[PDB]
Amino acid sequence: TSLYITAAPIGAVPKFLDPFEATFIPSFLLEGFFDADRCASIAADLKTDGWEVVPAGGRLLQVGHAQPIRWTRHPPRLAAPNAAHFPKPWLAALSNKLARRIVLQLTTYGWIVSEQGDLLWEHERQHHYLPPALIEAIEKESPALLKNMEEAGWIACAAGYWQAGKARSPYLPITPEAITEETIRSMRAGAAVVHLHTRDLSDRRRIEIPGLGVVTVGSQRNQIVLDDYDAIVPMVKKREPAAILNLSTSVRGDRHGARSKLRRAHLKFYDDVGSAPEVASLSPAAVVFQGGGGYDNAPDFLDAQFDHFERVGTRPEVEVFNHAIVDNATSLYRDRLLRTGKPVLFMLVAGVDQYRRDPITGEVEDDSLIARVVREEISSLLADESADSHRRAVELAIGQLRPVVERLRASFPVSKISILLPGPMQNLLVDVALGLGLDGIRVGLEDGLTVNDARVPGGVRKARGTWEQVSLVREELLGRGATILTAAQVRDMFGLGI
Ligand SMILES: [Mg+2]
Repeated sequence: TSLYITAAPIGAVPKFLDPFEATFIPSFLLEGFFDADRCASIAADLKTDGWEVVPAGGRLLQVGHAQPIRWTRHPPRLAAPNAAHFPKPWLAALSNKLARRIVLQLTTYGWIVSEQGDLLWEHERQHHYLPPALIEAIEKESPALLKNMEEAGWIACAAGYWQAGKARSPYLPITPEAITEETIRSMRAGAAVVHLHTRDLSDRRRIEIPGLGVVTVGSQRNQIVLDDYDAIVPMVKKREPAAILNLSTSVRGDRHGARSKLRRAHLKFYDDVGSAPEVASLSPAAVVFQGGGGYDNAPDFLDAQFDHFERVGTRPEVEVFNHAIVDNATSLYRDRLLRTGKPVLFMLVAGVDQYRRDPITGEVEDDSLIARVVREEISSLLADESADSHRRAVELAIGQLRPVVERLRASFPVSKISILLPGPMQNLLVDVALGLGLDGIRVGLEDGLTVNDARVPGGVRKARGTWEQVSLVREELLGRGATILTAAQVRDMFGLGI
């Protein structure tokens, strides 16, 4: 059965990282150049922005970065511009796990893999830091590598604060302009539908630290930003009118927003475009992440959502986070879902651990589509990094999902079902989707920040963008003999935007 790709370029969780910014702040600058409370307040802000305290033992490579106050008289100029790189044999000296650790960190900082599998940094400035734990691992596995790095200008550091960029990407789009650009690139790479979030950047600010420059903090909080969509919707459709926009109505990060009209205020007729958004998310039960941060979807709220979607001509995409949603969608909300138009759309949020809470006792229990114990087994299998364990993992995933797909298709014979998986589980994505006879596959920085790349040791790096993940999933699908639908084909067969 033919497939359409959904691109999900922004999401709620990951953050943008500027690879030009300092990634390490030594404690001596913070404690020496500010008084006790100002030093303490900055530090708290760094922790809020994901910086972590590290002891001495790290390495810092810096070029053209610091302004004057191994410094001289001025920061060290031990590294000549454009000279820094990690030749493939440097990384091939390491175990798979350690090589991957390094590549993942440097590609978070904007380094790229060449066609020769070298790691390159293609700019004339940087302030890139590796923590003591990593340097220790390298010194144990390959003392010679560390000496090569030091000779290239990787310099020992004291204690301080490290911006690892965990769950960050230098390619995450968080502005209307960046989101429009990525939306268009993902479509050109082959995505038929683009699933969007916006972010509130109103709290961003620059902290200036002498002997280092400026570090930028801010929540980048997931928020439905009406002015951003007022920009994005026409900006996209002036260039690509075929765009099938699927707007998040989620209030992840903000549970108090879950009853508000705001959750449908971006689902309006956009005059500049002559249309409402094609698709928007709808979850017919509370979404309670085992990891925290969920949001309710109350029956009265849902009634209002359905009325609104029907009125403006937006097709719900049912976000199947949990078994509660399957139960509810196939029973009480069945006829309401048919009213909003056929085919009814579903997205299996597979691989993400979920609770269901008992209203009476307040106790929670597992409600995941892939039961947590099974999900945990799958993760363990994927960690074996073997064909034999991968095959077992696919069986387990398929085994858990098959009854869910059968129930959805039994209740909704005219339906389209897609799947997503979190980044570290995505090697299963194609096998699982094809194995289940699904109509679609979703990828993007919302779900995972990485891609496989056999050219580089360790085999894994940060994606260059959602468009790249789209490109790679499209290529794998085509190679398996699959048919990929275009936006224009998806619009027609789904009867969307009408
Ligand atoms: Mg989303």
